[PDB]
Amino acid sequence: VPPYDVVPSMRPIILVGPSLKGYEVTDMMQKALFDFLKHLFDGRISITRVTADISLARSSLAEVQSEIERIFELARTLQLVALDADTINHPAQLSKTSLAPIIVYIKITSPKVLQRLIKSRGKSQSKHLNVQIAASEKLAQCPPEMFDIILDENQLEDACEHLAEYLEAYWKATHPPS
Amino acid sequence: TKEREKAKSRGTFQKLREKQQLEEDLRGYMSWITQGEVM
Amino acid sequence: QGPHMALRKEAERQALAQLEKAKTKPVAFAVRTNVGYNPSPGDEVPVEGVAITFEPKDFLHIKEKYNNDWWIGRLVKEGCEVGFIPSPVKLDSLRLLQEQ
Amino acid sequence: QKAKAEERKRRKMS
Repeated sequence: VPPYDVVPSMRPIILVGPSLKGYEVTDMMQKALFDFLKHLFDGRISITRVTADISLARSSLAEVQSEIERIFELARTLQLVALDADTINHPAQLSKTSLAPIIVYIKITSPKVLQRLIKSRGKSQSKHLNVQIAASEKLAQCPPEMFDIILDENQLEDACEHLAEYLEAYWKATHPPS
Repeated sequence: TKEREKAKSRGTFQKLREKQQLEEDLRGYMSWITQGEVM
Repeated sequence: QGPHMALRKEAERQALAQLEKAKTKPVAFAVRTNVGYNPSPGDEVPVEGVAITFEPKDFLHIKEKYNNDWWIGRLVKEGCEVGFIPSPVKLDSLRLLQEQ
Repeated sequence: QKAKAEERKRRKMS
């Protein structure tokens, strides 16, 4: 058992947990959150779009590790890293690599509102009713203290008052004054 | 108060608490879309 | 005594100057801790007083490597400065001295 | 909204 594990110097920010990604419901809720952190922390963030499944160390080892080492490059200049990962739907899905990303957990406080969200997306997402509520339940079955940042706020500004201030408390933790 | 606290126990704290919490949340579902569809 | 204090006290100030000259150095590599540790009086600490402590699942932005038994780096926490990080072979040395 | 808003404060402050 090694006591120290080579992690990046600035942890990559990940947004997840509303429900299963790969849908019009969960992704378009997160796409509003990537827009807020783009211009609020402009010049001190690196926001990327993730394609290959990084829960593997499908894709081979080389195509994933060359993207993991790109996250290793984005920790060298001591700035924020943000990931648009499209298959991450579990806390322990990213527990075996050497990244340890920031688990921002979007919390839908009421499970009945999700399937009302589902019937607002037309009949395309109305064919995918109970399949989204599975990992919407399983992430709600996971303990909230295992996560990092919890967002239970319906309005934009109240989910974003936590989403800006927590990492601003995290930036001053990483960076000391002169 | 007497005409309330009889029927206030029945169904009227469970009808108004939810539909003002789901009202925030129905807008709490649509506001992440409309800031993610434009920019 | 007097012949033992000529070299032991000139090593504490020389390791203190290396400790002051590494706070402005950029962060090389950060580690994830698995166990807990606090500084003790007999840990062969180079500058007695400026060592840092970590519990299980903490983060250490290591600046540089002082020797084979102590690293130099800071705790990821508001206001915390640099400090003496015990190396994994120093963490290998401390447990076997608890048996011998 | 008194038993909710300051419970959003009890999470952030710790």
